[PDB]
Amino acid sequence: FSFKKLLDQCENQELEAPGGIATPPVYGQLLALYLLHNDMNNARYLWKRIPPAIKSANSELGGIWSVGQRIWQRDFPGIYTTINAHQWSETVQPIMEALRDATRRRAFALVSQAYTSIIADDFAAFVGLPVEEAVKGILEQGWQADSTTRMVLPRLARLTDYVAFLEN
Amino acid sequence: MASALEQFVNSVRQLSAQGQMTQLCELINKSGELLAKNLSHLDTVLGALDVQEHSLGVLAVLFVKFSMPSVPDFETLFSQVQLFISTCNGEHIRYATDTFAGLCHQLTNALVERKQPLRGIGILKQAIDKMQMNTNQLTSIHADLCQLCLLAKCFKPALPYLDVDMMDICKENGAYDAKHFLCYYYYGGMIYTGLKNFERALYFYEQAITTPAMAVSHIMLESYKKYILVSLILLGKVQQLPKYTSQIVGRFIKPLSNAYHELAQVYSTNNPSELRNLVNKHSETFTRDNNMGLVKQCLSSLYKKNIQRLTKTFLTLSLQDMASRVQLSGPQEAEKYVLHMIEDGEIFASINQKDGMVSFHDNPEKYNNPAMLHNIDQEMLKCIELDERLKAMDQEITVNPQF
Repeated sequence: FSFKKLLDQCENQELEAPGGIATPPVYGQLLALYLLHNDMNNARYLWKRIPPAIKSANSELGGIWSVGQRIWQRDFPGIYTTINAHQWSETVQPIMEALRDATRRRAFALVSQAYTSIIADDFAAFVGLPVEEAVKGILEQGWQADSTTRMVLPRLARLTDYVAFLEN
Repeated sequence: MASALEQFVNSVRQLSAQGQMTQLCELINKSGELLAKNLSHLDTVLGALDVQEHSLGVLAVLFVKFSMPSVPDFETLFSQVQLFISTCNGEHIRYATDTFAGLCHQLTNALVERKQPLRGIGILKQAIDKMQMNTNQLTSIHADLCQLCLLAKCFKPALPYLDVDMMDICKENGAYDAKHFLCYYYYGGMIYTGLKNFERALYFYEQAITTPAMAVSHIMLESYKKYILVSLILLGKVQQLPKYTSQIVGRFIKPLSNAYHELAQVYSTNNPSELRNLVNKHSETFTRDNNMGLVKQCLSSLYKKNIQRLTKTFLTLSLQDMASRVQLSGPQEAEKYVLHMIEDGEIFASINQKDGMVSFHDNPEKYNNPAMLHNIDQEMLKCIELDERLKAMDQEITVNPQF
């Protein structure tokens, strides 16, 4: 909602404001905004446009690109460690908050379709919270957990225009 | 006597207060005959209405010097052209199209020299908008917009221009030719494949082949070569071309694109190991022609095809079995490959890690959904508008006398 507007004003800003290389905070928000849409191609291309000058100047930006390298592999546990690695207050946090929750939803959603049966330890990597916390949650939602083996199972107006058209 | 350039400036405002625009087209084109710095002096007392049409003639000479745009001070000249496009607008623009286009190609060439062509994209898209109806007519500034985006990655502004399909180009007073037509579509294909919008890419690429030609060009080779790679992703072999394709694409281009014909041939055998070996054999071509990285996708798409054909055949199949036959060589990767495809929605499947099986589903539609009714209803509205374009165009020929 709020984020979509924030990409719009920022997208405008990249072309309009600079002499061709814009300042380091603007590029960081923009990169972070591309990850929320999960438009990873344009993200990657964003980093490749970025000169060596911004990479020395700004390290935060390079952290935002690292989450994204993993999103390309689609390896979940790896995503989570990188979210914790870097923070940049104000300028990165509201959009970051959204990134973390967009990948968890993507992960739960992915599993629900993907697997008719999955190991609970693998599932623990996907949501990214330990085994005790996960097994407690799945039960409430209404998914079945098997214990001993520890496996988890996911669960007129048109017509007149058309008649008018054919008769003519 | 006096200097030509001072005398020319005061006259334009008259032709811009009157219906007598065809005269004005001459006055901007000559511009003063021989020019120098002398135009910069006219700009100061140039306003009396907006800055008028004249200014466009000033900007066309200064950029067409093929040297400095206007000393190291060039950013100022840039601030002036965004002012022309924005505030002035141009309602007599249909006549201006020749100079406007010349100026726009010249801008893009100069921005490409600078540290990054980023700053150019933002003026260049608003620049095209002014010559267009509101419906969108395709002309040469469209090609150059894609070029700026290609060099300095930021594909996002160009997309509303591309995502619209059209009829008829912007004409009256020249300002256009078949190369521009071909380059706009070549690049627009290039961009869509990148987004992994294989549907629009194929279509964009096709329009770069169907264009009439009696002569060879560098864009025609590239357009053909990129077409073979895309059709190797979307389809299991190369997708058809109509019989209104140009003569040149058969006669010259086919022995010219031998390597690609061998890619398509190995892909039809349905063996990745051979396709892989071929890519290293053919490598230098791929690099000089610079459709590297695309050639890599065709290899991943064979592995996708090889997994997806198994679905058709099996209800249930093991991961170990999938892995040997597809030549993934690791059941772990079999599970990884379908899972990527689940997110994409190229496959409907479920994984059983107790049994070490994959179960295929395959049931997105039963065709009795109201969802499907609404989808078919939306598709009809498109058809009725498409027909309406044809009626106006058939009628237009009906007015013209037949030969």
